[PDB]
Amino acid sequence: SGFRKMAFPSGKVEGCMVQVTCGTTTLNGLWLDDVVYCPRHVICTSEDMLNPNYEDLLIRKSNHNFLVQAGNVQLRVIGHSMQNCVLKLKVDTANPKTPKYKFVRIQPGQTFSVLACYNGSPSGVYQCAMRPNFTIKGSFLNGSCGSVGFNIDYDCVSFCYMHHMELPTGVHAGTDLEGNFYGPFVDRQTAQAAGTDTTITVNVLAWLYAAVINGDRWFLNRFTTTLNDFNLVAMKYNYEPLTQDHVDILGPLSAQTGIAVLDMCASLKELLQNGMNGRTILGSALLEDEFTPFDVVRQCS
Amino acid sequence: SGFRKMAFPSGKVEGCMVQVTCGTTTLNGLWLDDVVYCPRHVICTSEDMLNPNYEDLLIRKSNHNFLVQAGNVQLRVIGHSMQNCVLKLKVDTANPKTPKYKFVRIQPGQTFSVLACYNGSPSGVYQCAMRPNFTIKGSFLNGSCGSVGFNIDYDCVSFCYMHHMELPTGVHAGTDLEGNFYGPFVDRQTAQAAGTDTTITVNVLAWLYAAVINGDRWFLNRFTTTLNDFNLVAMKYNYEPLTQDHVDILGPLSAQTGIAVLDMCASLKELLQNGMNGRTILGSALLEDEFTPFDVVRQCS
Ligand SMILES: *[C@H](O)[C@H](C[C@@H]1CCNC1=O)NC(=O)[C@H](CC1CCCCC1)NC(=O)OCc1ccccc1
Ligand SMILES: *[C@H](O)[C@H](C[C@@H]1CCNC1=O)NC(=O)[C@H](CC1CCCCC1)NC(=O)OCc1ccccc1
Repeated sequence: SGFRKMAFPSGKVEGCMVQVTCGTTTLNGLWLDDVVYCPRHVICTSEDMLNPNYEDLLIRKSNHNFLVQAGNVQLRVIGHSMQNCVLKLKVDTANPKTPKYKFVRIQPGQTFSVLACYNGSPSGVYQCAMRPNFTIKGSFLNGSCGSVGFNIDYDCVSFCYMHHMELPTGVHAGTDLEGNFYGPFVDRQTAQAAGTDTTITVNVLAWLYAAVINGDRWFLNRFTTTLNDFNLVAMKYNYEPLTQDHVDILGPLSAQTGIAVLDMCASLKELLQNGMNGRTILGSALLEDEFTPFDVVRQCS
Repeated sequence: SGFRKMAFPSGKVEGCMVQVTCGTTTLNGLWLDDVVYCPRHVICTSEDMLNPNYEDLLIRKSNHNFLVQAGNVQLRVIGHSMQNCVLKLKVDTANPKTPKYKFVRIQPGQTFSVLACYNGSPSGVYQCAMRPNFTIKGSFLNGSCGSVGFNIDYDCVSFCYMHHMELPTGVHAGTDLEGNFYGPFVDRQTAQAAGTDTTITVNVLAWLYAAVINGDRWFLNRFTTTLNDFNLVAMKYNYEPLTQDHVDILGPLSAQTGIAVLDMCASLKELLQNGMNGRTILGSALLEDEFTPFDVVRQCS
């Protein structure tokens, strides 16, 4: 028993992290087979990053402008190219630690593990959710760019996030591994800000099911609402509408606890209106929305 | 910026996890050089574990009663022995992934990362504190025994916890890697319960410093208390007394924020007496005590 915020074991991804240096800038790259993936803003000069033209900047580079270090051994770049906001560096050595992997673009509300790295060296691992406003609430310092987020599915590593920048509110923005930003953000230093967030309803409900599986029942009641009357409550408290798809995704947890989804919704409704009154749920005094139904199943059985 | 509950990267420890089978019981072992470490209760029968005599049980075993699998390749045991509550299995193959490592017995209040495993295979990683009552609030299912807790210090893995059992309140108890239980617990199925806990004061204060470094200042005030008058408040709210040693450990964080420890204590005092009034600190609506001063420094610079 017990319920903790859990990341995937990071070993398979640790073997892929390298350091990429271009001129004065250093950040992390992902070394998969004979290609290194990293943010394209590594080729930005400190002056020409208010509005850079990346196709010109890259045409003016050559393979010897890029220094790649796997551990201590230097990697020689034999080709370079750009795909959206990621730079791709062909190296002469295939990574012998390359796992089975996929590139996946995730939906808001999904979670992943982040392996924060500095200078090619993994520093720590933690779990993150893609917020509805396409930011993540990470923990990233200077030099963390190129750190990746990932999920694991029977030794296949699904990479889904590469880190590029911090927004003014302290939250973070980046791309999928094919270089497309999540959300409306762009890789130039301008006035882009995170939009207003909403709470991921299906995750809050999954977390309430984890609380039930772990013995916290004080918030249950006998009431049952309908979908339509619940979503009116969600709108008032800035929660994502509950869809039929979400109800069905919650099925296994509903079956394991014997509490129907719409029964669990009438408990959430009471919590939103009356608060917790000094009680906690799974060690928290607020409603938590960064556990997917999948995360709950994986940890509660 | 940002502050997240962060585990150490688990790769160095993943390469050490094996599966140990004795009769009908299966749990995880730690394969370091040519020795496998696991809980000694793996040799317990389901009937003779209300009060077992482990020296007799082990005398009645032979090397072929133990099955060790590293991945898929079976390991042959060429020796066995017992040290306190851990079993040690000599195998004929040294682990070629053996990192630089130490065995360390930690103090309450210290944190470590837990690599939860089932059947020798790492499942997830999370951070834990040794509570003052020598339990940990983990997340462990059947078959998790032998999962280890560890810290990393420049590629030297310091193992400090091996998992043995769940207590009635859902918290967890285990040993150091030399087989000595943390706390008063013993490895037989009896009526042992966790004692009353206390909050780790020095950690709460480190977490308040992390909040300041990250822009949460609404709880600061101009008051400054003394050590003696603070510890009277700690006693009333079930907090560990603040020692002079703790004050000095908080020095670097005090220096980085320019807020003296005894200044930060007068903010904690106000929070304990008046609560948060619907505000949060680093995304939490209660005071958090599972970040050491070291964890804060490592993540805030
Ligand atoms: C890459 O390593 C950093 C990571 C940032 C710095 C602190 N926390 C992070 O997540 N990325 C950058 O510094 C960005 C570089 C720009 C990105 C757009 C194209 C040109 C280059 N800038 C950035 O994140 O700006 C905000 C910021 C906040 C706090 C400290 C520094 C910068
Ligand atoms: C080993 O893999 C398990 C891990 C436990 C089970 C669920 N969560 C855990 O942390 N350990 C055990 O099952 C213990 C075995 C005993 C330990 C004392 C010596 C004889 C063998 N027992 C145990 O933890 O009992 C409590 C319990 C709670 C919930 C489910 C099962 C057991």
